[PDB]
Amino acid sequence: HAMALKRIQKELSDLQRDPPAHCSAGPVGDDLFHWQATIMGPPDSAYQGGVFFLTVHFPTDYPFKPPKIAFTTKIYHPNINSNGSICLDILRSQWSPALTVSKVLLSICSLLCDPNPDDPLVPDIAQIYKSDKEKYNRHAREWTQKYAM
Amino acid sequence: SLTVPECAICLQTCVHPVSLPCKHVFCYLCVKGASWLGKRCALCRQEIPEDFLDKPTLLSPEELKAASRGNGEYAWYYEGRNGWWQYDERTSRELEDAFSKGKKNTEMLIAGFLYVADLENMVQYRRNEHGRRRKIKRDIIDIPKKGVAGLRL
Ligand SMILES: Nc1ncnc2c1ncn2[C@@H]1O[C@H](COP(=O)(O)O)[C@@H](O)[C@H]1O[C@H]1O[C@H](COP(=O)(O)O)[C@@H](O)[C@H]1O
Ligand SMILES: [Zn+2]
Ligand SMILES: [Zn+2]
Repeated sequence: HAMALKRIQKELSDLQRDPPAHCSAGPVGDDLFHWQATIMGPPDSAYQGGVFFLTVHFPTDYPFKPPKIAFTTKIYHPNINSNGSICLDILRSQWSPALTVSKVLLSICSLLCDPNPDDPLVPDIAQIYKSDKEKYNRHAREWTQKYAM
Repeated sequence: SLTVPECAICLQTCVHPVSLPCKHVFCYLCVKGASWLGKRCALCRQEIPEDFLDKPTLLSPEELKAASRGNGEYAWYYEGRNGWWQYDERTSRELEDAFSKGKKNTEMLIAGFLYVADLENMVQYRRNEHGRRRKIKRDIIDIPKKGVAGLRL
């Protein structure tokens, strides 16, 4: 699967050279198809000061399909559930080979700052986001302290 | 754009950029490599014509003619049926680098597979299967040739 491998190697080199703000990523040992990533909760987000660990797995026909990216750290968020699944259009049908893991990571950081309650992976949380934002922020900060600090 | 477009498959500047009917542009060899997997346009999923690899629409045909006379003094070639094909300019730079440093060999990604260029014996072959073999040489630009990287001239 040499097309994928070389594409992934190129992304890695570019990422580690100019890493996206708030983010770190790298392969698991010598295996370029499995990466780990880390997001430090953006300043001014309700997740600030939180350390979030993610997994990235590349498909054998990358970049024609998106990487599979999941949270391993518990987080209170309408677009991210208890399995760590991330509800984001560019990880589904809006994937494009013009995108990179670096860009996906920044989009995930952007989702932490501004959740999308109209794509409600966790309905109960999405409803609170829409009806009581102060309560939402309180809960998101509480979970950041509990599970991500 | 004054600059050569970037290829969304390999993320590099396009080499021998070809234009699909949907008007997306990719390296010719990235399109060829993706054809082994039966892919449509990587960007919009629209069909790639059945005969596209044999009759591609080049983004700049004039620039192919220039490539086949462009690197001044020397070029790299691989064996075809009854003639030589010139290597694409990006692989040629890798070969030249390795050769100039005295490397015994180097690896190259070519249309979806890894090839070894064996610079001691001047042969290239698919790394997975050593039977797919083509002689290579480093000669002047002004020789007769079949084309560049599978593109006819
Ligand atoms: N260095 C290379 N540059 C571009 N394509 C290559 C190269 N090496 C292999 N391929 C392509 O990879 C495929 C398998 O080659 P194999 O079995 O050796 O690994 C072939 O399509 C190779 O393309 C060539 O052969 C084609 C026919 O030309 P005739 O033999 O009729 O002169 C022509 O497109 C030409 O460019
Ligand atoms: Zn390309
Ligand atoms: Zn297209």
